Amino acid sequence: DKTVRWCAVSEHEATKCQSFRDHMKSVIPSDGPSVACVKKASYLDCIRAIAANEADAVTLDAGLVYDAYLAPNNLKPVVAEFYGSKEDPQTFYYAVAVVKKDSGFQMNQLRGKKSCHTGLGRSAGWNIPIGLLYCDLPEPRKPLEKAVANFFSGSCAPCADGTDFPQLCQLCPGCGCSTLNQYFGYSGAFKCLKDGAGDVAFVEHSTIFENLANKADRDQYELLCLDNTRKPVDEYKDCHLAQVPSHTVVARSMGGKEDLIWELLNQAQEHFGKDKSKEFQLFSSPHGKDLLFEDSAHGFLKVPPRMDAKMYLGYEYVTAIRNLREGTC
Ligand SMILES: [Fe+3]
Repeated sequence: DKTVRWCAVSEHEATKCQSFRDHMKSVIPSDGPSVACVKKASYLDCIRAIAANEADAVTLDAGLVYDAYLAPNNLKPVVAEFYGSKEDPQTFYYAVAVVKKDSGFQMNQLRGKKSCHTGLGRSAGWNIPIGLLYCDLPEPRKPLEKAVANFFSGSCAPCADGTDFPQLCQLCPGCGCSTLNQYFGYSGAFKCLKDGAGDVAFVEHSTIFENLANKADRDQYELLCLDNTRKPVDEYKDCHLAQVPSHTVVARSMGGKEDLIWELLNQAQEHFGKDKSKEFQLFSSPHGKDLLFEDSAHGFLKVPPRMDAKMYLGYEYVTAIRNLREGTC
């Protein structure tokens, strides 16, 4: 049974998935790799179904990949997204902070501002920015959600617990953890800024371009530099908050079909990659943005043999992620 069951987070992803399934079935030979679609309400449900052996694969932001290795799930990153170009594969991205032109604040002064995050635990939208302000938060810095809550004057942090920390969903009631929530994810976080619901969107250098196709309309937005200055949105190389490692497909440590997933995905990038088949597209969709994989991807690279989650993220990010709950100041 050479069939990879991919975990679709919710109605939109599911539809991309069912047509991912369908087009692969027709272009790929009878005995090649198959794909099946399992729908779940959230990545976190996808982590658990995979460990429970009801699915095989799901693409996660790096921040989440760490959550996924943590017991009792024990998932490994297995195939990485890459950006830039096929000719020049980029296995990382810039985390930035996007803002409107002429509007006061800088990095060192984000108290009482309204904020749009991609999601709780995700790299650019959460782990990086929150980690930068960890110690300036008001004590007690535990639990984190509470402390980020009081620190802004309203937020959207997808996947957070709306009933426990109600101010982290003030900008997106329910803190929906799927594209259903329009303020969820990178393009979701950015839409949240555009509509003036929030003062800053913590996203990735590609987001603004993925979401606004006019250099005219973009001159209206700026980035927050670390040295408490602002810069035009195409100058991210010089005004980013941190570099983080690319989203990876994660899979079971034991019996995980890691080899089968690579054969699926690497055949997928052949037929339905960037400007390949008019028909189906792996890194875009009519149904939405960043479904099953980031639109900003160009392809996949195999994660080097037996590199577990800790090894993938880097030593000082893993230390960062942890001390983003515990280490004093
Ligand atoms: Fe990310």
